[PDB]
Amino acid sequence: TLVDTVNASQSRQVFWDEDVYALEIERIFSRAWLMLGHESLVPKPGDFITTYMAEDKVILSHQSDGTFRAFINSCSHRGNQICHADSGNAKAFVCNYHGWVFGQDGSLVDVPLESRCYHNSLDKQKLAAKSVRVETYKGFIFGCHDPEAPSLEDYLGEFRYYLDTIWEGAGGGMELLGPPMKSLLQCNWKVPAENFIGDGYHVGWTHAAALSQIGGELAGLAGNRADIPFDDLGLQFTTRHGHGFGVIDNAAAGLHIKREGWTKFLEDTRGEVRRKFGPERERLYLGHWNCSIFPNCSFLYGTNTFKIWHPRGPHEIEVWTYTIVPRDADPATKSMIQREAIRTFGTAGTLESDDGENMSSATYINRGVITRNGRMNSTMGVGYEGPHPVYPGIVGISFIGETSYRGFYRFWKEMIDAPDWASVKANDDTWDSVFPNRNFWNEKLNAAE
Amino acid sequence: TLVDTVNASQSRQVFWDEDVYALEIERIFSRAWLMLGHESLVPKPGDFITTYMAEDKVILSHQSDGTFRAFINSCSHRGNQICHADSGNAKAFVCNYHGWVFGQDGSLVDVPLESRCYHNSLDKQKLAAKSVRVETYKGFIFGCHDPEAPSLEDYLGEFRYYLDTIWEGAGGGMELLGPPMKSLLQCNWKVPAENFIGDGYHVGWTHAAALSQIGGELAGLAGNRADIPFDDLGLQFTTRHGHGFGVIDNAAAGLHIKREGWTKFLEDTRGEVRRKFGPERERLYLGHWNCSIFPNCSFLYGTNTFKIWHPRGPHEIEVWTYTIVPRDADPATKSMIQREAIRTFGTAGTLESDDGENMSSATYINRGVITRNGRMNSTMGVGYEGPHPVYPGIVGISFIGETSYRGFYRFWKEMIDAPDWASVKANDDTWDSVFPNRNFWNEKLN
Amino acid sequence: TLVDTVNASQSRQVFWDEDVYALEIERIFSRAWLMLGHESLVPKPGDFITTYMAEDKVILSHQSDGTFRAFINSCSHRGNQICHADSGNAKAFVCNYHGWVFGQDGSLVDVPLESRCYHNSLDKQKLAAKSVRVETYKGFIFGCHDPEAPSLEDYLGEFRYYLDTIWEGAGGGMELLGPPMKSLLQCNWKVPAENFIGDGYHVGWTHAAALSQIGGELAGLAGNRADIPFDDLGLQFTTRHGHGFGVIDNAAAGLHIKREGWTKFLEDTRGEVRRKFGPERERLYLGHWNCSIFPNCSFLYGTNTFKIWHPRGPHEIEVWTYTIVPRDADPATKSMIQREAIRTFGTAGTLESDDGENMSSATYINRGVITRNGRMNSTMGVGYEGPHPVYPGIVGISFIGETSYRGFYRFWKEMIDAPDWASVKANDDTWDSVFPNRNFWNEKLNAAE
Amino acid sequence: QIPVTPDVHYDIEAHYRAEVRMFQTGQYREWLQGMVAEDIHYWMPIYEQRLTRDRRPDPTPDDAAIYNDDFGELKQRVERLYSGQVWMEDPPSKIRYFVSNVEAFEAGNGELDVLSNILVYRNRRQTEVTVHTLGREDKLRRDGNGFKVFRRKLILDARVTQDKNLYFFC
Amino acid sequence: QIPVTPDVHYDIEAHYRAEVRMFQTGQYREWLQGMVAEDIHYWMPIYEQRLTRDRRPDPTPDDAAIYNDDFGELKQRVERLYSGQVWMEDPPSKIRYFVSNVEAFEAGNGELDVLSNILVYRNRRQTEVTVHTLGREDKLRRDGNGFKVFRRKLILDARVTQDKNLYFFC
Amino acid sequence: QIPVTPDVHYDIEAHYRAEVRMFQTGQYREWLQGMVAEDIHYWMPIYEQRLTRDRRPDPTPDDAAIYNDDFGELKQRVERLYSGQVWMEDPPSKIRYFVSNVEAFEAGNGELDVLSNILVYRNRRQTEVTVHTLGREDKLRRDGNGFKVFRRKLILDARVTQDKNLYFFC
Ligand SMILES: c1ccc(-c2ccccc2)cc1
Ligand SMILES: c1ccc(-c2ccccc2)cc1
Ligand SMILES: c1ccc(-c2ccccc2)cc1
Ligand code: FES
Ligand code: FES
Ligand code: FES
Ligand SMILES: [Fe+3]
Ligand SMILES: [Fe+3]
Ligand SMILES: [Fe+3]
Ligand SMILES: [Zn+2]
Ligand SMILES: [Zn+2]
Ligand SMILES: [Zn+2]
Ligand SMILES: [Zn+2]
Ligand SMILES: [Zn+2]
Ligand SMILES: [Zn+2]
Ligand SMILES: [Zn+2]
Ligand SMILES: [Zn+2]
Ligand SMILES: [Zn+2]
Repeated sequence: TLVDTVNASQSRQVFWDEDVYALEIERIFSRAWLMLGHESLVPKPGDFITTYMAEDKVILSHQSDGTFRAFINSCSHRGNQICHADSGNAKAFVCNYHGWVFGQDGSLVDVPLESRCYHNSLDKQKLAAKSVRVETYKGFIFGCHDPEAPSLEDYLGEFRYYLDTIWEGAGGGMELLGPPMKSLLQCNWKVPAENFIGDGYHVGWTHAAALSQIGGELAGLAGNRADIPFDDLGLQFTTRHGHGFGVIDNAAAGLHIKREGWTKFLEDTRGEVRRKFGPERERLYLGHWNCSIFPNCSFLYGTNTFKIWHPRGPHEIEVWTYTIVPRDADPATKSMIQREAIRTFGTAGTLESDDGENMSSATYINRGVITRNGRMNSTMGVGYEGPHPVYPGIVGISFIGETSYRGFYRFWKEMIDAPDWASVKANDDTWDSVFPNRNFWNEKLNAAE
Repeated sequence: TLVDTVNASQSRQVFWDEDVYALEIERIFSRAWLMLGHESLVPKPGDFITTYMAEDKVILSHQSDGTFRAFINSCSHRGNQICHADSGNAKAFVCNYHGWVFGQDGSLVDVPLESRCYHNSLDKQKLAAKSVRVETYKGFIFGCHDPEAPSLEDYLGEFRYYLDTIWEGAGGGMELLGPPMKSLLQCNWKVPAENFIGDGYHVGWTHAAALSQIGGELAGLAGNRADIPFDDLGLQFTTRHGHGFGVIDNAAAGLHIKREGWTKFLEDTRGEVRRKFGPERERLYLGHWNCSIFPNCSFLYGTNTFKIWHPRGPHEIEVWTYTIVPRDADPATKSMIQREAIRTFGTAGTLESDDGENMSSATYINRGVITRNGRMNSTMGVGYEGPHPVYPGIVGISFIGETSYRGFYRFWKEMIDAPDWASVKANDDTWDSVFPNRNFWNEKLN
Repeated sequence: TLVDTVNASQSRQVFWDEDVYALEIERIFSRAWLMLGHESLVPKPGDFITTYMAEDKVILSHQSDGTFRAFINSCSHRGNQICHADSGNAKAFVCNYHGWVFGQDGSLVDVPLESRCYHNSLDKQKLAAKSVRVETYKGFIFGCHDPEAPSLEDYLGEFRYYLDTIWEGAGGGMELLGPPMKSLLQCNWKVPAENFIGDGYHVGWTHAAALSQIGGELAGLAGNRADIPFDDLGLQFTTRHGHGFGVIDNAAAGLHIKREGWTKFLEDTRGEVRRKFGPERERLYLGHWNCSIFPNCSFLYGTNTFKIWHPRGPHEIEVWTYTIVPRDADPATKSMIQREAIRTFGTAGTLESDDGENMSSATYINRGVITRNGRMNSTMGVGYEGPHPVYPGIVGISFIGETSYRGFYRFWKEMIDAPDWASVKANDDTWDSVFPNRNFWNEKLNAAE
Repeated sequence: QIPVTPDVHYDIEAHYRAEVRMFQTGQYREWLQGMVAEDIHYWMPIYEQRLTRDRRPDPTPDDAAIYNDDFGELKQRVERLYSGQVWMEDPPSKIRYFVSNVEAFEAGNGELDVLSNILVYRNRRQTEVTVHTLGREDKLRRDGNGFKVFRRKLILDARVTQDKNLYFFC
Repeated sequence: QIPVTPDVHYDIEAHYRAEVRMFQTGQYREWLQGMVAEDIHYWMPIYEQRLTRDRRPDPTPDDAAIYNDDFGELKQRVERLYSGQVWMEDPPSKIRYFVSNVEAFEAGNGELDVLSNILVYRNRRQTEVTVHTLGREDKLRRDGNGFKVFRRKLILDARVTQDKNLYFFC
Repeated sequence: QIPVTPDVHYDIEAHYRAEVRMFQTGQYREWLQGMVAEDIHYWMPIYEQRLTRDRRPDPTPDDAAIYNDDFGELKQRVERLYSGQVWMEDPPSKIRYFVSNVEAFEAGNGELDVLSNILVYRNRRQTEVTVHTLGREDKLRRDGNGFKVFRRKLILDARVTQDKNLYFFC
């Protein structure tokens, strides 16, 4: 047993084993929708960015017709990489080896000496670069390798309820700012994934240094004091397709010292958000998030950092750090949020620098044979979770909880066990049977007030 | 086959192959007694040291009661390493991720927000750190993962006869002196293991510069000359559980230039060793040893260097170099032995620096496919050996021999073939059948 | 399929996959004759070099009787490497661990303390360093491991017709000039192999800056412009055992800026070469070659660079660059050719430095799973090829083609599929059936003039 | 554009040598105080790989950057090493700088434009080692019997940082 | 073998520092005319691993060498990088030099024999990094005001070059 | 202690530059005579990874140490390289030092406290390469020729030595 959804525990082979990584690449990264980027990274027709779909290099390009297309960054001639630039504007991509010109959708448009050497016998339509399915959600561009997969709408599914709160907001929505901060971290891709999905428990201990100096609202978390009630101060969420996040109330501009533009933006837009998405989602709109979109995209709403974990084997990843910001926010406010986000969660971040060893140590400790045969515990908040009357999916009582952990590894187990999407789609009705307490929030809300 | 005990030869796959190394980890380092350290490294109650048990990290801790417990250095929550310090004093070990504190025996004593977040719905008895069995022999602490294994004293077995000569001696015994010199050598763990078990043949050739420079009684070995009688100069030994060592007669303080404390200690304590263990073991007490304890510990009594080969895969190891010194020796003598041991066999040792390529080249030459299909030869002095009347186990004629080589790979082959200890324990009365000449020492002495 | 000979395409798994490399090492490097060196590298009795045969370290030595013997550079005692010197003169090789003396033929001749410690019981006859089967052709020394393999002349076969043009020529022949230039390149060994066998197509595109600067005859290739007639400018050949090369007419001393002695040597020797071999091979004698001998030797006659690609796994090689010069040429001309060859195709070569990425990027692009499951095209000039009524094997109309590419991977597929040399030799009469245009050159020659 | 005199070059070399000692010994408060001015702009911009034909301008302080701090925000970074309970850094990682190719130029108004190469070697725990190479561009002014940097631009060589973090001062 | 004076040592140090800046900034044409003589011999011989008992003489210019160029052949190499359009170098590799042990000695005819240690760090693309340790032996003359090298022997440490190429000046 | 003057700092730099050349060329006997005092204490302590709350004293020359030699024991180490037939040194392995951050201070009685960073790059055989970074604390002493070190404390960065050995001076 790699993952135990009933007991809420996982084997240490998940971070270390190379054959498990082979199953992950086949039944997750070559199946589910992966984050390519945003339309702000490729705004004008012709603009493109090279990015990773796990270990596959891909060129996301903004098309001349208006659509967004992506394809594998590899020439059909000898396999050579077509484009090496991180970003730019190009109507056609030329390979550096022989000069095969590729189109904006990866179609082989032209080849040098076609009439002379090839004698026009080269079937260029069959020699197109392996195209990738591209779909957008509120500007955020995703990518998928499986034709039999569902839509990006359905893949997010009930998680769209939450995303709409911030990714639409008061009509403006949000966008990514580049260029990103690329850096290699010697750890498994799931350790930062599980961390950013619902690890409010480490915030007080690991980031006790930074939180104490900054002060404000989040200073009380430092040292893991038992006096402060975390159940009333926050909540946690998890969905059908492994998407989940923790939320801290009234801490949107938490870590920001220079937050005038960002704080005023929320106070001006909270009235519109209360009207659109109700007071239940306005509560989230004013709070600090710690989200991971399955499998390998994470972000912190409020702190406004946006990360994507590109796996490079079972023991290493390449962390791409963007800065997520509102569209309708001022250019000065966007620059302010960028500086504060990078100062906190950049390559030399005041917080991010603390997690460095926490990610690597968990992975490379499994180098020992007796160690990796052991197991991991994710049972924080077992019994105190279930379907909320208002909020969709499963909800936890506190942000310092492991409801998101369980939901992440449950969908992981489902994807790893299932041979195809047809087997996954069959369990749409009975996916949350592993969460036994059904009448939890009914009894809890009746006891309150 | 991997090992041939009859003809005394081994395949080159033993130093290279991945699947063999996977079998080694499981059928050796996860079954045998591995050298963790000594009471001197953790003298007072509360003192601890982080160390290796192969590729597993472990925390050896002196308990408040006095006993010693060891456990895997990994938090039961997410698997993160609990303690990164080499040594120190601690009544509890806190994990750096979320703050899970563990006791001296590796039990989950307390966790932050257990009342609030967990609601006391956490079986902390079952979520303790993976404990390891810990037994000690004359101060020297060992560790074992397999619960079905025998005792440490029985695992040593007939080798205890020899160990008692030096690890008890006059009464005090010996102790390690840290901190150790850690260093990565790109080679298989067996190559140093076989070297220190009984490779006196390489000493005259490889360390011809150091021996000729230092001079003295060990200077004659340099160059490998046939005129000197090696049969009279030393002997070689090997036991049932893979342990073995060579000995040079009256060469204890051979490599030491400054040796007023170490030599005079032996001169004062030799009379006590002669009374207790007799003249047969007095011979060893004055001689320079050359030992390896199976699997992966080794030392040199005389030069007083102590090494443990922690494997990091089939083509890499991490060498921890402690300094083994006598307890009852004076503080000035202990420090003198430490400087001479490091100057000879340290990271920048005058001898150890010569062996660097000899370890690595033997392993990485098997990168080629045609090369690794070849074989190695350990047949120096085959037949010229057998059961000694006085000394237990099997003994060889000269220290320049491969009796310990044969005995090392023989028990190695047995551990690799046996699925459990019951299969190994079955062949206690038929382990030395590979050595044919039983009436060798009976005729030689007559 | 790993290689498709009908459609002329190969899978990208060949550059990347470890199991394919395991087969390559079993079925190609352990079978085929590998280039060890030349007489000139070890000219006198006692002379040796250390070189590789794949990942195996070997010691080639010039014997007392004049013959050449090779053996594995590894001691029979504990495996330790015997000789670390790149070259020298020695009547015996001593292992530095214990001192086991090995002879020139790799026989364990002497052991320290044999009578004393070993008691003369050590069977030295059975403990010789594993000998490699050595054979030579026109000075060039080869090495083989397989006992059932054919002779060196049979292995070359049809290709010797071409080799005799340069490796004998006027009578002098050719020789290698050491010491070589050793350097690691993060790529598969087949990518340089296919490049030097017949990639005239990349010469105009990749080396446009270098060729345009030098000028002369080869300056016209810069940019691969359609105006020029590439068919008349050269040809391309391939043979049974995968040996093949392209030719550029009257461009031998093309890249040589200082070509005084080199061109004068050709002008003096072209007459006797014409009378010996004929005007069809005189054309070759004056032309610029780009050859690869299967599996892993390659050279450029004219520019006079000689390379051997020693594989260090599927994703790495060690390039040994020699300089190939004629025996009868003057010492000043040899040194002039040496400087011009290294300046062009050395470690810091003006041309070779351009190809650095083209080799590595083609290999490491297959790090992604979706990428490496794709395919590579090699259909340039398919159909425009066949058996020549004068030249042996299969010939192509232009040197900018992929006849050699097809023929290289065709024999590669034959070796990887066949379980032994007996199964290979069965295809002696039906190897070039994959080239369907039988009546190509008969129609071409009769239509012309 | 005028290069500084040999005597002035020694003082700038000696200033950086003292500055390196304070980084390695962990005296950041004492560095921030002497060798850093209150109008400091500590800047380490993110250079992305572009084609040479690309006509876009180089990254400005308004664009994304790893470091982009003033004195107050730079002081906040320094206090984490002192007042913070950072578990990664008990004990502190051993760092060692190798400043070279120091070239000062007179920028007028008693201000000096200085260019130099920096090779940072970092060691932590048992076997972890990471190496970084940077191209520093400074503006130093004479303040009392010494120097103080007020503009500082650090150009990283590697696009992808092969390290856990870049939390170290240059 | 007379060591140069401290005043002359700085001028040679400052010359190599200005020389390093030109390689890093990619100003090869100005280097080729301003800091190199027209009778230059740029040489990098191929040393091989021999036994100590071997008595064969060390590599000469007649033997094999990675570099063995005159002035015109150096100009052939420089103009490739400058006017040409190399795809491998679009964009362009980040390079950085770290010169050390600059010991100069006086020779005849106002010439200076200079020994130097060089560490070259090269970065390119996303995660590609390579290091080269090298020993330099030069003969410099005083082109007032001003030095110009006319002999340059580069000694590589590693036998097998762990890099795609060695196409960079020292 | 007060920092040394520019003229004195140059002589110490020139002394170390010469000292490095003697290590690279393999002139260990001439080094020991000229450049080393007869009461030398060559010391390289084995530093341990300890928690910040642990308040044990720093290692001392009678705790474990890799180097802990006097002049007579330094001769033993030098004579191994000369008269000895070490096989790992056929052929002799290449080493290259990069001394930086040299800062001298007047201790007293004609003695100089000198701190400096050292980066050792070692190469041997075909593709074997190892790097070492370490801090050096010296007490130099003036005499007829120039200087002579009588105390030398070398501080290794890495806990676990990623090399076959540390058999090299400084
Ligand atoms: C995961 C990642 C970051 C945080 C977080 C850090 C600081 C302030 C607020 C939340 C919580 C969970
Ligand atoms: C194996 C290892 C070391 C020695 C040895 C070296 C020097 C002095 C005494 C024994 C003998 C065999
Ligand atoms: C393959 C390799 C090299 C060349 C070539 C390069 C320059 C000049 C002449 C031929 C052609 C094909
Ligand atoms: S590899 Fe892209 S053109 Fe040949
Ligand atoms: S991992 Fe050790 S506390 Fe959670
Ligand atoms: S290993 Fe070569 S002689 Fe023992
Ligand atoms: Fe965090
Ligand atoms: Fe030894
Ligand atoms: Fe080319
Ligand atoms: Zn200053
Ligand atoms: Zn500024
Ligand atoms: Zn970096
Ligand atoms: Zn100048
Ligand atoms: Zn010259
Ligand atoms: Zn190099
Ligand atoms: Zn001096
Ligand atoms: Zn001292
Ligand atoms: Zn080191």
